[PDB]
Amino acid sequence: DDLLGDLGGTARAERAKLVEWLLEQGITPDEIRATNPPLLLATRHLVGDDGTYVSAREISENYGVDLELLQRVQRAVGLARVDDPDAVVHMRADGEAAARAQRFVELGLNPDQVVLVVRVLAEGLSHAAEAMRYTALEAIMRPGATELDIAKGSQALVSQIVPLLGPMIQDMLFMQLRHMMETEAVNAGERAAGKPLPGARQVTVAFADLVGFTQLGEVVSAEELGHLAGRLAGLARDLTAPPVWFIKTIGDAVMLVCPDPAPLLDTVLKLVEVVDTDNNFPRLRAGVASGMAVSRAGDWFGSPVNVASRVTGVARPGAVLVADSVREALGDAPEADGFQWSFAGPRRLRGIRGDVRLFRVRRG
Amino acid sequence: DDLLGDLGGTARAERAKLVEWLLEQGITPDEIRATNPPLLLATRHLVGDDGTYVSAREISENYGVDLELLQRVQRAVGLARVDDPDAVVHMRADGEAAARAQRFVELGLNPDQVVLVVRVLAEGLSHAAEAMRYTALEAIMRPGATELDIAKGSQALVSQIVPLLGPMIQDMLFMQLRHMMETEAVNAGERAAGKPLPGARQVTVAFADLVGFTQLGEVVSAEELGHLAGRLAGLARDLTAPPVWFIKTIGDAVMLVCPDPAPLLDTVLKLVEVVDTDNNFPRLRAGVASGMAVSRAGDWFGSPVNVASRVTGVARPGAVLVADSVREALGDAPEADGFQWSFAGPRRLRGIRGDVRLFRVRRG
Repeated sequence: DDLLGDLGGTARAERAKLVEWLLEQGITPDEIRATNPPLLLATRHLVGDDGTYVSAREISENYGVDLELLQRVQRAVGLARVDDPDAVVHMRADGEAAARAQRFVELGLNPDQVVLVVRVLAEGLSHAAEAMRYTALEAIMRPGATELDIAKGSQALVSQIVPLLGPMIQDMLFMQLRHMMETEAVNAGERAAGKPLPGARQVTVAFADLVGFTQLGEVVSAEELGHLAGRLAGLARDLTAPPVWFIKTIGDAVMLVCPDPAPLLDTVLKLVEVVDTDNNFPRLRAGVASGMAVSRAGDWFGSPVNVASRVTGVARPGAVLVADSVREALGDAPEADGFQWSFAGPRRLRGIRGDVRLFRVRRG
Repeated sequence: DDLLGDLGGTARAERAKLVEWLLEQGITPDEIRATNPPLLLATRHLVGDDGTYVSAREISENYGVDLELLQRVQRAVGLARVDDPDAVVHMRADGEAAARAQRFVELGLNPDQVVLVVRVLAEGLSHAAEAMRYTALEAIMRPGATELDIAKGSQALVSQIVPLLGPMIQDMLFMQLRHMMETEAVNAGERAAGKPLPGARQVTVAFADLVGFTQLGEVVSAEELGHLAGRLAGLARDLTAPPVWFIKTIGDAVMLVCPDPAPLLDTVLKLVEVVDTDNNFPRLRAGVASGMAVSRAGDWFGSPVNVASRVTGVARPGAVLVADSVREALGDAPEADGFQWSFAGPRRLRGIRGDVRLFRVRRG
């Protein structure tokens, strides 16, 4: 029509049949032109978008929130930064969602702490929106498919799993909320001081990372490499069980941290030994350190972390390598231990004044 | 009573008065002993926990999910790994939450893709449960406070902001869902192939990182350092606005990635120049590279990322440093540009066969 321009052949053929199927689904000829590819414009009117887009300012008149606060959550959301209130860009449903921030401040909450939740939430949730957008497609897309084939199948699917998400995620938050766990605690020293966070806790932190990964991907493909690292991520994610925390991955490397060494110390040991079995991986090295560190919403800072990070840089393939920090964090093992300490020699790290008495560890 | 053992003085005094205030709030003498500190046992019966804990197996009889699938979401949740079904450890409300996974598989979804959402969700949500647990405390805790003072104030507060969360987060998911954005797209090549994910996209990726950070914390405290990095994190988080993505921080460093260089290229430039103003920071170096990379739920893999990472290792303080990859990703600037290219010389990276023609860039 007045729309499907530059495209040629079967590419052009299909988009036509699809496009008509959309003007039926109540999608404006602009709306299509307003997004490319336009397949899931069908499926987008299912999760909110009504076609009505609204102005930053008037989200305020309508719903009843302060403009300056609204504006700073709209930016904290992780998204479509406009500066100017009067514009009519923002889509209506994203307004009503951002207007929900006011009642929280109104109830006595720091508008800056309130913005932190609004942010951290919308980053951890965008990362889920990836796993969801894609989980849907494994179940629709087989090769050889027309644009309309996907839309139709998607369209039907989402519109069945959609009512499931609202209640599902709430339950998921409260679960994570009521179990918000063990060193979250603020004891007397931190409670008398009137500190709302916790401060530095004494912990062992460890990193395990795949050897040569960085010119592995200069040979293997991005998706190969990507998937490869992803395997190890989930490989680690299920040898770790409370009391140890799998805190994050940093692409190729994995960072785990727990209060006392044994649990962590063994979990790293087990994992590097597992990887030494499985032959898709190049083998792991791990570095371990112990000391004073503070947790700030999923990341750890402190000097254990800097020196575990540096130790793994120097670890050999196969080897779990260990700072003296953790040799003593264990201290006088109560009765038996089950580790094999094998003094590695003092090694002068980079960034560290003094040098570190390092230690190889093995199982059994 | 039969409870407040080892404690001495005003430490012991307060816990008593508190504890009594709890047996009133319908908290069992075991329940208290079952968690220490026990302040928020009050506040925990507000977000789910009824006092009834249930068995892994019978979550199945009751709610109607398969045991093996249940078990693998209970482990994917990020939490309390039991192996044995018959045990009565799991608390009831965490059952009903995990039982919600079945209807999703039942609707035609990969039980393994379903587990990925269940995981990614409960990691990004635990990270929010931190910002929430703490946001509450800024608003309660002042110094000089008794255990009962916090409980009482918390208890009242949560029980007001609790009905707000259910509806608030749903709206937050759909917002992130309906806006699930631009290179998420799978075009013809990736759609004909029948690939549910997207594959390697051509992008510029950049890292900016604070100089000397690693023996900064060998002098300054964990919480100082931690906060310091956190400042820069949010400092970056608001100079970045679509079309560029602030993907993650790795403690001290920040990683941002966008399809075309200019936006990213300038955002890094602006930020390192801002930091060069503010005097709490040591100054930034940034590294930038361009090429083929795949996004796998919030992380990027590919060789741009490996070589941007390596370039920043070699960048000087103040300097945004740049690979040839991006010199051309820009290519024939359409009309004007606004950057100052200042060839840095070829530098042999670590992990990279060949060496890279590097390039300093400045504003104006």
